[PDB]
Amino acid sequence: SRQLVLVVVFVALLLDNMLFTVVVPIVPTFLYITRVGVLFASKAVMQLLVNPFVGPLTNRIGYHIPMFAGFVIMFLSTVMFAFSGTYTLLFVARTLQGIGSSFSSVAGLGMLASVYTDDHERGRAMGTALGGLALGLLVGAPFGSVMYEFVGKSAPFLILAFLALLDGALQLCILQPSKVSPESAKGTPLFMLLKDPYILVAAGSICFANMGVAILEPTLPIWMMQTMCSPKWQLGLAFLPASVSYLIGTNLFGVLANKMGRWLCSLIGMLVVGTSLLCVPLAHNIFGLIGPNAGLGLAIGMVDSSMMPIMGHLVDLRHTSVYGSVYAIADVAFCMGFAIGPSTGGAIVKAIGFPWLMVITGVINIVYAPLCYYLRSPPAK
Amino acid sequence: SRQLVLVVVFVALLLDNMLFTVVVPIVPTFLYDMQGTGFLEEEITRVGVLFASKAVMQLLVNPFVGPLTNRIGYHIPMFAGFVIMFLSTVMFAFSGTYTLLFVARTLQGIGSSFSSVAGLGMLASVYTDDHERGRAMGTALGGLALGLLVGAPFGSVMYEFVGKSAPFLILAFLALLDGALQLCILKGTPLFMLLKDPYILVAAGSICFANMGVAILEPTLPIWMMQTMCSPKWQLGLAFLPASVSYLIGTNLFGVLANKMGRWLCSLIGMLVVGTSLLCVPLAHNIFGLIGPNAGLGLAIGMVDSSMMPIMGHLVDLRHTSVYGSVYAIADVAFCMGFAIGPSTGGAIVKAIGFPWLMVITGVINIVYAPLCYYLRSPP
Ligand SMILES: COC(=O)[C@H]1[C@H]2C[C@@H]3c4[nH]c5cc(OC)ccc5c4CCN3C[C@H]2C[C@@H](OC(=O)c2cc(OC)c(OC)c(OC)c2)[C@@H]1OC
Repeated sequence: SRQLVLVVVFVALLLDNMLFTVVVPIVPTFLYITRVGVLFASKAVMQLLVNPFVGPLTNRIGYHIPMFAGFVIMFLSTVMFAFSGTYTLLFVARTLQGIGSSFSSVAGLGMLASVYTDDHERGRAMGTALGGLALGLLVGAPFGSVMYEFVGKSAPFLILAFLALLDGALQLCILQPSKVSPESAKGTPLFMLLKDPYILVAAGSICFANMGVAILEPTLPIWMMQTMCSPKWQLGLAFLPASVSYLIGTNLFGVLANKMGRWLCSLIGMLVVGTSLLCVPLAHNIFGLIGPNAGLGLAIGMVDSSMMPIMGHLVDLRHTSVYGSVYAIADVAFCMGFAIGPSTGGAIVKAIGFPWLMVITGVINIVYAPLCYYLRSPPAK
Repeated sequence: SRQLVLVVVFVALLLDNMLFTVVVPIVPTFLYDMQGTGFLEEEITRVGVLFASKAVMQLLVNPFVGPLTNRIGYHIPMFAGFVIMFLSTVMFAFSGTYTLLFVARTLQGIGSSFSSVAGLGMLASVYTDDHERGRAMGTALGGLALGLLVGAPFGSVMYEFVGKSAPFLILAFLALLDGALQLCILKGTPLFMLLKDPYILVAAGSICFANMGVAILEPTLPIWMMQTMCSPKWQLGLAFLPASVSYLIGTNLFGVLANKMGRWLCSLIGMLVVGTSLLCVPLAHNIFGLIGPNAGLGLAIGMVDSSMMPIMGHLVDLRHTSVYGSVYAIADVAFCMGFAIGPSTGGAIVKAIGFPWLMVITGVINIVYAPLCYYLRSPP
């Protein structure tokens, strides 16, 4: 094992989100705005479409085979990135990274849900898994930055590949993905899960918080150059507090959510993220963003740790104990924000403006915040 | 004398707040006295309409009090306040019928309006140094908070130990002491013009919606309390004690601290905390579960009251010509609106749907209105 498959998911999410973030400081320097924006969103769009095809499959194949597929797909994704020097290869490698990320994330979260049956222990495990994901997001970009600065471009991809082989050796050691074991219980269909307001409310809260982070992610530096006229070295330093607060919140609230009540934690988290998004566009220097960005990260960790086990609790309370479809919906809500963010952020900012855009983000978060009371006590079947 | 006028206005404001706070755990207890049976569902709407009468009459009487104060000075209008306060105090003690309580509430409202206007006018006229007026108004307004702290447990502690009429007799006797002291005694931008711009209307709406939580929690919390957890009759006054104590700590601390972090952020946080506290209030299964949500509601209401009053002052000073009671006059419209609309709609809501749905609606209203305080910052 119960605790044995926790490091396999921790390591698997650590490297996958490492490849997601390490690509940032190395790609646009090689090619030298809207043309590169579609490249960053290739992972989100393709992985969004492949998400509905991974959920229903898990009822018969199992979780081990998707995890091994995520390992191998990350292997090709890092090896192609290490050697690619053209857009036509970079887009294909990024799409492979996206599909591998979707496979590995869905399989890992499903395996974590299936391994732990107690509610509090499952919440703690999901908190530590999201902590590993936040740690990977924190360590990705500076790692590639220093590698491309002193050592070279292909070196970080090779190092991530070596770590990937080590992770795959771990998977072969513990999981043993050699046989197809179908789950005895037949999972509920994915379309029927969209007719349950509990799952829709939880997925909407997760998607709205992740959209609130993924909109501020790509368009913040453009506003920084347009208004503050700041040096380039602290562009990642501005978003560093968001990652650090994300890691701290997801590591600390995994035990606190059970005691404080999940619905109250989700409500307070979305209120905090709405207030932080409101307060972000009023800063006039880099020092004013450490507060609101840290609050945004803490609120996102609040919502994630509160509503990741709430999907499993709802599925156990109402439907059968097959966790693939609900967490597939959760991953879709996770990744549609990253699909919407970098492609359309510049267009929306040029159309309406950045402070207005954060106004709608905070307003929608605050207005949908009272809807989290519905999850206080979903009646059983 | 300077001390005499200050003590007169302080005891008058305290008496008004005490009479407001002392009827909360007495009216439902009497109406039950005529656990047990849940027959109060048929009378909840009448209980709310009795509470709304004072606010309705006060809202009707605020525009009128100005001309009489201008024509015939200030001391004569204040004398009517004490006598009507005496009549309301005696009538509340000797009341036995539902009809008489409405008359007592209406007289209490008219006396409160007359006493407030006359006392603040006399305090403004007596002190003319332009600097001690702030301290005098501060102590006069803090008398209301002290009376609010002392009044709520008083009514629910003297009813079951001494008698129903005893707190009303003591309040009337306290009012009578000022009569001997009161016996030995001796312009622009009207309110309807000030409410036109949206910066002041949003402020008044924010204050009214923040106080509407306690306004709706007054008439229906005791009935729900006896219906659902069967506590003895002397916990009802103590249950609202956290709602006052947390209000005092909130108003002091955030009057100290709000200007550093921003007035609009404090208002938004207070509105959100009001919404979450009202949402978490009806989930308690015992009296000990209410010290948390009530304390949070009091703290958030203190946040809103301490943060939005300076915003109203700056807004009224920036564009229009203000007087000493300009912020008081606009603020009094918000509290009167809230107290008039709260219980009357709340009783109908608890009759039509369940009691927790009323708190759900008020919390949702507070949460959706909390974004609208963003407009107040950097006014033109
Ligand atoms: C009845 O007592 C009041 O009516 C006062 C309070 C209203 C409300 C309240 N009622 C309760 C009754 C309870 O019994 C069960 C228990 C708890 C509460 C609470 C807790 C929360 N609480 C807050 C109190 C607010 C007070 O009003 C001001 O503080 C004020 C200050 C000013 O100076 C800045 C003004 O001028 C600008 C001004 O303009 C008119 C008003 C208000 O009137 C004086």
